[PDB]
Formats: sequence, C-alpha cells, structure tokens
Amino acid sequence: ATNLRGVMAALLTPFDQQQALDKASLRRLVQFNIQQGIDGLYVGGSTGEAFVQSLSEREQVLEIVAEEAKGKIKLIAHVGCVSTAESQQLAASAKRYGFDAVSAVTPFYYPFSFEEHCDHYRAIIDSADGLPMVVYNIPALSGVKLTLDQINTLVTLPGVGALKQTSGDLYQMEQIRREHPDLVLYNGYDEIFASGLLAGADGGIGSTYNIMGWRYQGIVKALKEGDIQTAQKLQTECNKVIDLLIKTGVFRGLKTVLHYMDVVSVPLCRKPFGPVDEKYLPELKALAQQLMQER
Amino acid sequence: ATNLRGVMAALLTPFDQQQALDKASLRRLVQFNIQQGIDGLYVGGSTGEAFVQSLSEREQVLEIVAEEAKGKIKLIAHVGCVSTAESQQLAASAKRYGFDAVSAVTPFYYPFSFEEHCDHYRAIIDSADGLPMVVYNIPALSGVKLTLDQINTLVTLPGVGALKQTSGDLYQMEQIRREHPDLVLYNGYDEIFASGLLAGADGGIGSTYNIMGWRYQGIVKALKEGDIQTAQKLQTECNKVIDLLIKTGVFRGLKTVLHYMDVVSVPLCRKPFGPVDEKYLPELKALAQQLMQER
Amino acid sequence: HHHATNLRGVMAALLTPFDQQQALDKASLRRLVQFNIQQGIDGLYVGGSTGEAFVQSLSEREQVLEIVAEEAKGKIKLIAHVGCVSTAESQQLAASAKRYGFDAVSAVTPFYYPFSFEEHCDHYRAIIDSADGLPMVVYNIPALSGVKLTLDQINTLVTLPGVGALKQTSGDLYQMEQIRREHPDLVLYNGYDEIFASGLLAGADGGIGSTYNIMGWRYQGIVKALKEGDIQTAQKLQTECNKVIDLLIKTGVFRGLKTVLHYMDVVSVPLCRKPFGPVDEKYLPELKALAQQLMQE
Amino acid sequence: HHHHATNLRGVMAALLTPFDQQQALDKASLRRLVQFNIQQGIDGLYVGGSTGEAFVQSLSEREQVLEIVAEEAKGKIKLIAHVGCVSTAESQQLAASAKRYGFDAVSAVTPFYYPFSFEEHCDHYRAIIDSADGLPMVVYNIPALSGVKLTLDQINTLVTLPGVGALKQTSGDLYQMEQIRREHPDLVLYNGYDEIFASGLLAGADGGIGSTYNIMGWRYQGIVKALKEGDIQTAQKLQTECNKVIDLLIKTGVFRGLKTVLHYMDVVSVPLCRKPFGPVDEKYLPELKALAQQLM
Ligand code: NA
Repeated sequence: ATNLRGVMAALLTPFDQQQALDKASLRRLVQFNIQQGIDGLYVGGSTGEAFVQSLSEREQVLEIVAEEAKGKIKLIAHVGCVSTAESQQLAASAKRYGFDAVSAVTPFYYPFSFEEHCDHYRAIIDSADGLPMVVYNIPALSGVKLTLDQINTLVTLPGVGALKQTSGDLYQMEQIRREHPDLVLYNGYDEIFASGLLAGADGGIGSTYNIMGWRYQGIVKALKEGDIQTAQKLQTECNKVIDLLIKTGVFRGLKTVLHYMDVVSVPLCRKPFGPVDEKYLPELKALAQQLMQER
Repeated sequence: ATNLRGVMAALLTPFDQQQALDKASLRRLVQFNIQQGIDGLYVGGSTGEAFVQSLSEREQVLEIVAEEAKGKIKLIAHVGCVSTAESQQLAASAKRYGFDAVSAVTPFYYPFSFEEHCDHYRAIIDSADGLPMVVYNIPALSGVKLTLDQINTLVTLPGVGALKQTSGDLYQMEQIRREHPDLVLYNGYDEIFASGLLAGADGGIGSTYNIMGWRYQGIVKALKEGDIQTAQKLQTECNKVIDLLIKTGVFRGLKTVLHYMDVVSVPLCRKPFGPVDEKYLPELKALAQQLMQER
Repeated sequence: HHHATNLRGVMAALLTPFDQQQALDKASLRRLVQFNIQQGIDGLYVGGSTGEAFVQSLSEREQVLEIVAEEAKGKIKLIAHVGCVSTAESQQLAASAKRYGFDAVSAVTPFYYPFSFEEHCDHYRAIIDSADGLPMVVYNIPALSGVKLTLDQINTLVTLPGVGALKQTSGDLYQMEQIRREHPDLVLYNGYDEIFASGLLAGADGGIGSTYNIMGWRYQGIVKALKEGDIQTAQKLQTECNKVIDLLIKTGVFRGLKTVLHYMDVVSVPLCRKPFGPVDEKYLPELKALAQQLMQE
Repeated sequence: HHHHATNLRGVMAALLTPFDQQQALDKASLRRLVQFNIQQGIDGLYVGGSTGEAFVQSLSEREQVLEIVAEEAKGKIKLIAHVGCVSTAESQQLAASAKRYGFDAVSAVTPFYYPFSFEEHCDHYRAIIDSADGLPMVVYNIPALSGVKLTLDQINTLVTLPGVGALKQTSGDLYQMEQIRREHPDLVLYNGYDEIFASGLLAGADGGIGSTYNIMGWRYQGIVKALKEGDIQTAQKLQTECNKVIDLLIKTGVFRGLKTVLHYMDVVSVPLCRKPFGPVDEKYLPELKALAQQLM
C-alpha cells in the first residue's frame, strides 16, 4: 500500500448560491491541486462536506474528480456514512469510477460496539471490490473513542492499507508506527503536521492543503534532509494561516481564499454553515494575494 | 401548542429481512401504540433510525404512519438532518401529509455556532408552513451543549411550540419550566420520567413507550393524584426493563420484545446495528409474555 | 444497612467560618452551629467540600470538628467528613472524629491521582477501621473528583462492612433509582440541592447540602410534602430553593452563603479562603435583600 | 521576566519521594536518588511536584524534602521547588521556604478540586510570586489531572504575569505548544508528557520536565542533541525506546513502577507509594527487574 504514501489534499466541495453542486468550480479546484504538485486527493471527506450531501451528490463529485485526475495522482474516495448499506453504495461507485482507495469514518451519532464497527469496515471492504481501505479515526467529531488495541485490529483487517489519524495524541501515533512499521499513516491535524511526522506519520491528509499544499510538502522535504529550522518556519507560517482559518471558519475561509484566487466562484458552504463575516474579507483577500505570489 | 402535551411514543421503524421498510409491521406497530392508549407518536426521530435512512424512506414512513393514525392520536414529524435544506424538504412533506407538528435535532458532527443553530430552526419553521416546531436537544448524542440562555432563545423563536429535552439535568429542566410556564416540555430519558415530571416536564417522548406506554401514563396519573409510592413503583418496573434493554441494545431489544408480541416480523435494526445476542432471548420472551399479561 | 437507619435525614454541609487573616473564626463557627440547630436541621456534615476541607490543614479540620461536637453532640446528628487524598491523613481525622464522639464519618473518593477501584475500596476499609465503630458515608461527587464509578463499583462500595450511607452528589437520577432498587434500606443522601425533590422521588431519603445553612426548613418541607403526597408544595419549595441557587451560582455559592449568614448576624466575616476571591460588590443588595427575605420567613 | 529566566532552560527530572515500610519519609533513599539523578547529567530537579507525591504529603514533609534536596544539589544543578497547593496561603509558605533554602525557581499547579475563576488563578500566582521574593515562577499546566481548562488567551495572560519566567506544559496539544512559542519567543517552555518529548521539542518546547527521567534521563538528553544537530533519525530511536519503557510503566502504575525499578537498582529500599496507591502487581516483577538490569 506504500504507493498511497504522501500529502493528499482533503478536497473541498464547491456549491453555488442555490446550494447546488458547482461542478465547474470542482473541476478547477481539482486542476488547481494538480498544478500545486499535490500527491493525491481525499474526496468527499469531512472537509468535502460529506455529511450535508446525498449519496447521489457524493457520487457526482467522485465521478468528476476521477475524470479530471485519474492516473494523474492518487485518489481516495471517502465513502463513509452512518449506514453500512449507504457506505457500500459509495464504495461500489468509487470502484466504478476507478479510484485507487476507499476510506470511511467510524460511524457516528448512535453508539456502536467495536464488533459492529469491525463488521462495518469488512462490509465496505467487500463492496469496494479490491480497493484498499483507509480507516479514518477522528475522535473529536465522531465521538468514537477507540483504544490502541482496537486501532490495531482495524488496521490489520483484510483489505486495510492505511490510517487517517486525525488525533492530536502523538504518543498514540508512535505506538501505531511502532506496531505497524509499513503502515501508510496519515497525520490528520494540519496544525501539528511537522510533529506528527516525527512521531511517525509518513504523510498527511488535510483541508488547508487546498491553498498551500506546497508548504506541507515543503515540510516533508525539510525534515527528510534534517533541516529542522525550515520545517519549523514552515509549520509556523502554516499555523499563522490555521489561526486565521479558525477565526473565520475553516472550510468557508478556505473557499473564500479560493474565490480570490479565481478558482472557486461562490465560496459558500451548505446550510447550516453561514457565510464568512465580512469583517474578515480584507484578511482573506490579502492572504489569497500573498499565496499566489509565493507559488 | 398545548394540544401537544402528552406521553408520545418515539416510533420504531420496522425493517424486513433485506433491511427495507416492513410496511406491514410498521402499520401494526402504529396500531399497537394506538391501542395502548398512547397520546401520540414522534416519527423518524433517533428511535425511528432516521439517521440510517434516506430522505425518501423518511418521507415514506411519515406517509404510512399518517395514513393510519392521523385523527386518532397526535403526530409529530422529526424532520431534522445535518443539512438545513434536507430538513426543510422533510418538513414540507410533513405539512402535505397532515402532521400536527415537526421537530429537529440540533445539527451534529460539524461544529456550528449558536446563531447557525438558530437560523437552521427558523428556516425549517418557514418550510413547515404553520406546523409548530418541537426543538430536540440531545447533548449526549449530538455533542451540542446548549446553555440555558441558548435554550431560552431557541424555545421563544416564532413557531416553536415545544422542547423535547433528552437531558438528565433536572436543574436545567426546572429552570426551563420556571422561565416558560406554558411550554410543552417533553422529558426525553425514559429512566427518569417520574423525576422529570416532578422537575417540571408535563409529558415525554420515548422509545420504551412502544412496549409499556401505559406504565408511563400510569406514572403521570399517580403524580397527578398524589400516589407517590405508585409513581416510584412504576418507574422502578420501567427501569428494570431499561436495565435489560441497555444490556441487549435498546432499539433491537425493543423490536425483539415486539416480535414475541406478534407485532414485528423481523426485529432487526439497520447495519451497523448488529443482531441481539442469542443469550438474551429467553429473558426477552419472558418480558413480552409478562407485559402481555399486564394490559 | 439497618444499623445506620438512624443516620437518615436532612444535614447541612457546614460552612467553615474564617476571619480577614484567613484564620478559623471559632466564635462564628459556634454561632453557625447554633443557628443550624435553632433552624431545625436534622444534622451537620462537617469539614466537607462546602466546609472548605481542601484548603485547610488536618489540625484546622480537627479544631473545627472538636468545636462542632462541643456545641452539638447529642442534640443533632453529626457526620465528620474526614476524606483526604492520602489514606493515612483520612485515618488521622477518622480517629479524631471518634475522639470527639461523632455519629458518623465520611470520605470523598480520593482525587487528583488516578487510583484503581481496588485502591479505592481499601482506602474506605482503612478509614472504617480508624472510625472505630462510627458508620461510614461514601461521598461520590464525580464532577469535582474526576472519579467515574460504574454502578457495580458503587454497589460494592456501599455494601462494604461499616458503610451505612451514600452521599450521592450526582445529577444522574437513573443511577439514584438503581442504587435504591438494589439497596431498599441504604441511607441515600441527595447531594445537588437544586434537584432535591427529584432526587427523593428517584430513591433518595434525605440529603446533605450547602444551601441548608440558610434555608434548611424548605428541604425539610419538601421531605414532608412528598411523604404526604403533596407534589404542588414540593415543586413550589424546590422552585424557591432554585431561585436562590441561581443567585448563589452567580455570586459564588460558598461566599454567597457566608454573606447571607453575615447579614443574618451569624458570620462575622463572610470570606472563603484564597484562592476564592470576595463576593462582587454589585451582588450585595441582592444578598442583603435575600437575608431579610429568609429571616422574615 | 522571560529574558531573566532563560537560565532555567533545560531537561530536569521530576523527583520521586522514597518512603519506608511505615510509609514515613525514607531520607536515606531520598539522598541517593538526588545523586543517582545527578550522575545521569540531568540539568535539574523539579522537586515536590505530582511525581514527588506532593499531594499526599504535609507541608512540613514537603519542606523537609526541599531542605534535604537543597543540601545535596544546591550549586550543582538547577533546583525548581514545586510549591503548589489548592490553598494560596499554604503555597506561599512553601514558596518562602524554597527561597530560604536557596532554590533557583518555584512552581505551582493550577489550583484544583474547586472551580476557581481565571482572575482567581491569576491572583493565586501573584501571591505565591510575592512570597517567592525574587525567585522566578514556573506555571504548571496539567489539564488531565487538575481539571482546569485554560484558553490560549488565559495562558498568555498567565505566563506574562510579572515574575513568571517559565511554563511546564503537561499537555498533548502540540498546536497550542507551537502557538505559545509563537506568542512568547523567549519563554522557557518545558514539555510535560515524556512520551512526546521529541515531538514537543519540534513544536516549540525548548526543554522539559518528567517522571521517567528518574530511571533513564540520559535518553531524553540525547534527543535535544540530535535535533540541534539536525539528526532526525536518532531522535526517533531514542524516543521510541522511552515509549517502550513508558508502555510498561503505565501497565504497572508509573510512580510505583519507577520506584520498583529503582529498588532493583538498589537506590530505593522500600519501593512503595503512599496509600491509597497499592503495591505493584506481583506478576510484573520479572519485567521490572529485567528492565532495571537492562538500564544498568
Ligand atoms: Na410477527
């Protein structure tokens, strides 16, 4: 599964003022990511606003991304739903469109037993019909509190090739790297990318890579050579942005900056996400101009 | 509003062997409840397994239920989704089918601001076109922790006729009853129903009312007449069952009881809910045969 | 648990008075104890959370226990909160409580460091020993202690030989019923004053609380009202308690209580120990007005 | 005040407190430990903190430990006195004592159990700083045990109080570690969870303080070096080795695990912690003994 190792932008999903899918802007953002030199895309994840789309909408997005990008970079399809049957549909669709991998968040809202969780992944793994699975652990949003042992069982299920570990627990990262020396182990929290790598992540999947994905590859390069100053300097500039994005709202801030880069046309998230407070437009515009110059 | 006061069953959704909608068993369950003397039904809530269904399936359930109970008991439509747009679609359908009110859980998974929560409700109230809204607060599952002030604002929004309070905080129950003397206030945890009423709830919405809803009406009567011992005795019997349901899985325990009551053909929940452990079958059959003796 | 049946009722969690130098105010301690008695309280729970146990030395806690016993022994029931993180310290205070002739002892589940359930269980066995015959009251307050006990763990705790009661400062009234159902005769103190009527209805047969220092009769009233099947009076009385508790939460509960007792000529100096700060001056009118209200009543 | 305290930047053991079979202070085993620590090349000792079992000692006992440590270590290594109690007045007594005995710095955990306002926390620190009489203050943040959840802003106000020169940051949140370094470029920032030291340093900690340093503090000193050199590889091997040992120490119980290890290195005569802590489980002695030998 080492072919899946790298820095993958958690792709955003553009909408218009009607809240419909903006497929023109999706295609453009997909190409924008290819020309920044991204290693791959993680499609319809949290950052993709999965949980405010229908299965049909999620399918249309997968199909377009595979058209624009298949064979150009690696493609992981986030197919997770609370329902197993829905997650299976999305898996089957991912395979149809020629994706390289599937991924599913631990199903949320209702408490499920670990056995139920395991059967959920086995079931999706089947429907993906040979596509490797990227287990997605995001305790802060899912409310699902997996133990290291339980993580070990999931990552060794037949058909699992990777872990998207959106956890700030860098003790646990090491423990995972230690127990699974080959594992494609994505750091999920952008704001700690450099440190997660040191603990043992060998790439990442992140929302902010859509506007500065080079800085994160810049960090992967910086560390490989042992240039720690450049690594830290880059994470700081990344974190200056992450502070901003947190004030503004992260997905809608990211989409706003992409509006000013003429890549996205209507920087709206879907309701009940509201719009970016106008008071921030100046900083976002200016951040857009700043980043275009750097690329 | 005040015509929404009462003990309402959180209607389960029966599925057949292929995990599609069992229309037959749904209809029987609706009538089973009507017979038990329940005051109303709350349809396509957490208990109805709404979050593992498609909008169309939710619309179809609301239709079948309204066909069989409209005019005979009160009918509340839980239309809530993460997406506002999806919630507004279900509300508009609840209107068409002739439901007496609609309800929405606070939108979950993504962090939303309180003001975004407010707009969400306003938007769904609009689309509901005269049906009053029942705010549904379930912090243990939603992750949305409302302060008393935020609740006060939500429950005074134009068109809000009640609050379904699935919280064990009976200070906050009392505080809401004190601040809003006329508010329909449903106790949401079955296992504290008697105390919830004592704290200021004047009714309740619950999943266990499906198999023993006369017991909850009995607790109401007894408090109304000063039979505190009788109230406590009934709550104890309710909790003896809830103890079992928690060990078996509440929804699938309930359906299984109901299968042994000749109401549910196949007592299955949707994956990733697993089946009921076979070791609990002797206990659950006993419990339904005992409940059939009772009324 | 029939052995501790006589421990049943409504006990004030006694506040510990201090002066402007943060030393114990022993004259105001005696006044506060006599006030609780002239009030009609069933008993006092001495040196607990409300009594600022955790910002006092063992010597200070002992000094306060001795004085309460002097003032109150044989007149009302006396429960000594002897709990510390350390078992040895808890044991010292246990022995002291016994020297002063207390009716019971009590200990919070030891906090800060994580301890195993087995480490907890022993802790209570070692204090029950030193209590030298005084019944024990397990004190469960997960919101402050960070100790998260299962129902099964609690069941074991509350059936250790020597245990005669549970002070349950938890708002989980499912669990309250479960503990009562399992223990028909267990003395079960409701700990969160703001849900007292609800707690009794769920299984509680009494309670220990901080606000009983200023309005204990109302809690006795809820108890009486529920026993004779008068829901409307219990609700009314609980609402009245809750309006005051709203205020106390805005002011700080301990220092607000002390301030009310100060306007009532009971407590010379209404200060808690640092790092508690003073009451915000903007709240003094409300607090004075409540003192007059409650004295009138 | 950050510029003034830069001498406190380094790696420093959180000292355990040996106890005899009667649970009283084992003064002999205590003196050895200061030596056993000093010979590892430790940059300092954080005395009477969590790992020093501060919260099951009396004030006199804590003062006695601080005194007997200052005898041995004053002049040789840095000496931080953790003087924190729930009570401000008690914390002030220990602060005064730490200054009499000639400690380099004091420290206090955010006061716990009772909910205190942020203004209350600030006044608490000010008061102890007054009593410290010129000794720099090391604010000690441990949300997992203390239950005190300060926002970034609150931390910023806290660490810029007059007299504050450092922060012991027992938190696994390495975004906040970076952010704090970014707000305070000259603040001494001690990584608090040993299991992420290497990662903490990368995020901005310019040193640390820890409990496992007692039995293997040379391993943590090796990491600082590798990162300054720009040698990422060895920094990971060492950090991996620390976590192999942390894994077992969590299984047995960390303080008593460590003390049982030291009992096998003949540093500590009776490897007990105070009740309610219990003895190590018997089944674990083979591995602990084995680990003591491996480390010697
Ligand atoms: Na049937």
